[PDB]
Amino acid sequence: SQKNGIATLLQAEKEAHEIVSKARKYRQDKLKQAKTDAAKEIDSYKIQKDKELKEF
Amino acid sequence: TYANYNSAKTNLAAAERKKTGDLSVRSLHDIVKPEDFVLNSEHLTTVLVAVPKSLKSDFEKSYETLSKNVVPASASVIAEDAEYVLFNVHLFKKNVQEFTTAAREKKFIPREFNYSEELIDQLKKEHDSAASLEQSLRVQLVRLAKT
Amino acid sequence: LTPNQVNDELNKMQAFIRKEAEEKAKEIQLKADQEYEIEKTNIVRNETNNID
Repeated sequence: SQKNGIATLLQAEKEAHEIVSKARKYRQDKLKQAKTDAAKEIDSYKIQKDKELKEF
Repeated sequence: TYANYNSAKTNLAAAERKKTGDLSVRSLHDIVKPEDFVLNSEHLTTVLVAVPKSLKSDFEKSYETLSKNVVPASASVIAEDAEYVLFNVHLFKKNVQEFTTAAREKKFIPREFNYSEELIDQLKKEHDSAASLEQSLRVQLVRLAKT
Repeated sequence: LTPNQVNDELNKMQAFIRKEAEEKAKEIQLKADQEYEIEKTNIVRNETNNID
């Protein structure tokens, strides 16, 4: 029987599922890091505005 | 009580009417279908059997034929019966349209059964449950009617 | 039929399934990255508006 073909197909599907999960996790991490960078940039803009207010 | 006993006997008769495989009625209670290598596939589950008009063990060979691309399934199987040709084919739902086409493009109409372990065990024990219902109906109603 | 056509039945289905899975995973990753970028831009705009 085609046990080798069955095993190859199953392993390929498992590896593809693992790769999909890893890619989803990487995209989520990129979104979280970009949100953190956006928050840091907003805080820096607020700090620059506060420094401008202190200079005023 | 007599009605209950008759209903239990009818249930037992219906359970026993199911031919043990090789026909439109499967032998999932006492066949090698759920425990075969067709149990789980890469992205589907393989389930197929037939009553071939050519010879027994045909559905096992037919999977090894060109139909293996008609459904991403491939597995060994031990399914045979001399009187009525028995076998098991491999077909995956990842090509469910093509799998159904491969099951229909033969002398046998589509014929598959639940290979899940829990469902298989429940189906196998359903006959025992019907037999026990008949036996308990006998034991209870016979004594009650004697009284 | 006969098992003599192994060249298109032993591994052709496996290759097709692997290609479909890889394409689906790549499309999902690209869509997730694009959605992450869009949500990052929206969150940046919202945070900048609040800070302003």
